[PDB]
Amino acid sequence: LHKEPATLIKAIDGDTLKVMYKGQPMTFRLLLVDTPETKHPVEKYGPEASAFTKKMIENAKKVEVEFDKGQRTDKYGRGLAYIYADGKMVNEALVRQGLAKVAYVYKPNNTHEQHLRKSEAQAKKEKLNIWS
Ligand SMILES: Cc1cn([C@H]2C[C@H](OP(=O)(O)O)[C@@H](COP(=O)(O)O)O2)c(=O)[nH]c1=O
Ligand SMILES: [Ca+2]
Repeated sequence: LHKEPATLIKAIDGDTLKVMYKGQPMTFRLLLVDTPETKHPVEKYGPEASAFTKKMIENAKKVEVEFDKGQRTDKYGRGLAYIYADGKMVNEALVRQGLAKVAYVYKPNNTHEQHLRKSEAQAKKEKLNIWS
């Protein structure tokens, strides 16, 4: 896998962003995580997860997207990636805070699954947010 540059257009919620990627606006969805819903007919921690992702990616110097080994988009046309803000993966950061659960684990896009599950296990042991 490799990291590619991208530019934040707008953070939508905890796990969905609008991104300029190779000069075209796209919606991206974070791989392997699910932040609580705030859109579809508002789940506890959804507003917190949205604020965490917004802050983390808006305040970044450099944003990168890293596709996994399989599909690069979902059925809604969204890019599927690990997204990094100054080198720190947002998908892991949310999980480590108990603001996302590991979810939507679709092979072969599971390269960072064990890494994320280890962060989730710590967030659970620490009783953080969703796990409180
Ligand atoms: C994260 C992810 C979500 N999805 C789909 C599964 C879910 O479809 P359905 O909506 O049909 O259930 C939806 C969950 O995304 P959200 O959590 O943004 O709603 O996005 C993928 O197909 N691939 C992925 O890797
Ligand atoms: Ca979600």
